[PDB]
Amino acid sequence: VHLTPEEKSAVTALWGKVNVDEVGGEALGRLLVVYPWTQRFFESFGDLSTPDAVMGNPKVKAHGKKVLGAFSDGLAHLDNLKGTFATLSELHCDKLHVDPENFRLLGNVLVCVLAHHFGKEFTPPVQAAYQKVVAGVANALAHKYH
Amino acid sequence: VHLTPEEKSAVTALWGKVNVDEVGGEALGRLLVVYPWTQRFFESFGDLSTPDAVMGNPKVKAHGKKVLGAFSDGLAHLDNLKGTFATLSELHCDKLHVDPENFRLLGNVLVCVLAHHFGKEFTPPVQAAYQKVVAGVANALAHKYH
Amino acid sequence: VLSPADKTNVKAAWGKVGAHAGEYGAEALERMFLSFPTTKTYFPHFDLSHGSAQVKGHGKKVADALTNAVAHVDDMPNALSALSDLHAHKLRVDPVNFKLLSHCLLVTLAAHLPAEFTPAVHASLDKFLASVSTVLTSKYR
Amino acid sequence: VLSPADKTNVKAAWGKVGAHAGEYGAEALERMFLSFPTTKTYFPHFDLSHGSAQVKGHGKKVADALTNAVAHVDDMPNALSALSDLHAHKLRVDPVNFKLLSHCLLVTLAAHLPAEFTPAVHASLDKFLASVSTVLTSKYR
Ligand code: HEM
Ligand code: HEM
Ligand code: HNI
Ligand code: HNI
Repeated sequence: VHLTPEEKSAVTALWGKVNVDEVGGEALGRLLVVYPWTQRFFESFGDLSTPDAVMGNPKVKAHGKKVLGAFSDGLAHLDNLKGTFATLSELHCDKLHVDPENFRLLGNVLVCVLAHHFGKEFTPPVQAAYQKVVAGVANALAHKYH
Repeated sequence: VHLTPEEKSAVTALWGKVNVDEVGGEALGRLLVVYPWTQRFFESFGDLSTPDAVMGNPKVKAHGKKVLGAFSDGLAHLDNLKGTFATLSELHCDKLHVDPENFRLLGNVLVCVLAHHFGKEFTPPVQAAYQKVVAGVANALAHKYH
Repeated sequence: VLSPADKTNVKAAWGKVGAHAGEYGAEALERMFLSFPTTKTYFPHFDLSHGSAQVKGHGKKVADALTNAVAHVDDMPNALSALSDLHAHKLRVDPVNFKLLSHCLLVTLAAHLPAEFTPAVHASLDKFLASVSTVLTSKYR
Repeated sequence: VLSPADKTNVKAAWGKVGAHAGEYGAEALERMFLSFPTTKTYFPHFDLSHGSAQVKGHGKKVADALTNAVAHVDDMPNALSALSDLHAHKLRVDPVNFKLLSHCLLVTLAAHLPAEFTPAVHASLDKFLASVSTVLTSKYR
């Protein structure tokens, strides 16, 4: 996980334009629609029965805000993602029993959401930088599993 | 990267009993038999037309020995696999054009070869330590790709 | 696709396993949980202690499903249909984990079939386990 | 399996891509080479830099293959038969790379289809690209 200077500023510039609450609800919702087995962790969230039921689900949206909020906070620590996400890694392993493949899938959905939102501004070099970020974040969240 | 003292001693103890010639030939040969697309790097090795041809091929046997010799040397650097494999990483990327997925396949075949040879002695804990090693080695060989 | 030669190899190798299947299923689970600890995220409700009777019971179920698939190797989509439903809709195990159990089953077979685990048989078994995995993930979305 | 809704969604989305299919193919390749540099190992003979004429030309080929798959969405194993043979036997591209290009294709479509790339349509496109990838890796062994 090594971003270049121009990649680091590209990530930061793009993220300044991101509504984190919105993008988080959208990314979590898309995860549950595109990969519906990921719904398995969210029985308590209520109606997940159709794409609209998932996307507009108020609990899905609320959870997406907290998930992407933690992601966003992590972007200030790109040289220490393992440290940054250690307690969350431990939590998702020991308490929540979330297979870390879910972090990888969410990363890829998030990349799709950024592309959808930003259009041509989400250039191949900007994508490449975000692919490093999302892989690094998923690896960090996976790192304390045991 | 986090091999524990107990894992380390498990790895080293088993390895002291390994015939690197036999195991190397068997692992590379099985890679080419079980995942035959990996033969793409080895047209110069001559006859790879049947499982028997692959296994008995002097060039497969020699390369298998060489590869597992470098793997074996790597076991002296368990806490810095990335450092020790950095040169070979660049080589396989830039000179050899070898997709690092090949390293992952070879690691899993090597695990099968060790189980086949050692039988009951290749216990679940010994396997798990070796899984950490082959993952670490594959990751180290992938690390300098660009 | 599993070739007629694959099917020959699989049937003979599984024939040799015979009544050890149940034991080997449990061993492959134990191997999976140790080697690939993320797989334990699907079993937080299990007792994973050493010698766990729950794990042993489960290994038998896994093995019995494999024995059935071998017996119906020409029609695995139908043989494994209810099981496919169960994984897709109830268990919702990420597809990525099937390769991990498959590898652990292969390792288990290798450790118990010194004579029979030839390169060609290894290839066929790997294909067979991947084919089982394919059927079991066919209804996920 | 692609559902009726999936095929409606894929046909409608690829319909909107329209004459841009070749451009998007090339864009997806560039995205793949930049984001996943291990995929470059399969193209050592190519110019892989931005604005590459080889990449532009190859993007058209990939796009045309996708257009053909869409036209034959109920018989992809046959429509893509020759291409599957080419990847399995002549190119021998490791199967893991197909998910990398599929993702890059999805990202490219997302970047060009603001109204069309809904969650339902995203899901259908992902399933479609996975199915094409499955066909293309079906003859490897
Ligand atoms: C070769 C592939 C597999 C086979 C043949 C298989 C077979 C089975 C069988 C026969 C059952 C019992 C079904 C019943 O009670 O009706 C089962 C349940 C289950 N399987 Fe799978 N399975 C496979 C892969 C996996 C993988 C890779 C995982 C996760 C790592 C998994 C997780 C589970 C879980 C969590 C249950 C339910 C356990 C319980 O609470 O009773 N399976 N499987
Ligand atoms: C959606 C998935 C894919 C589609 C639809 C596709 C389609 C095609 C097509 C139409 C061709 C030209 C065939 C011909 O010359 O007749 C081709 C060639 C080729 N593809 Fe694939 N492809 C896919 C995935 C991949 C991936 C993932 C890789 C490696 C990362 C790859 C590597 C290659 C290579 C190396 C060639 C030969 C290029 C040359 O030297 O001329 N393909 N592909
Ligand atoms: C699909 C599964 C899944 C994914 C992909 C995911 C991905 C992520 C990522 C990835 C970028 C981050 C930073 C992250 C952060 C968080 N998750 Ni995750 N989580 C997941 C399933 C959960 C579950 C389940 C909870 C608890 C929800 C609840 O019901 O309270 C959770 C709770 C959290 C919490 C709150 C912790 C607490 O309750 O103390 C944070 C913060 N997370 N999760
Ligand atoms: C399937 C392909 C493939 C895999 C899995 C693989 C896996 C590995 C692993 C994994 C544990 C190690 C440690 C390793 C070590 C080596 N490889 Ni790899 N190599 C591979 C394809 C090659 C090729 C191709 C060559 C050149 C062969 C030749 O003889 O020209 C090679 C050359 C080498 C050399 C010789 C370098 C030199 O010229 O000085 C070493 C050492 N390696 N290779």
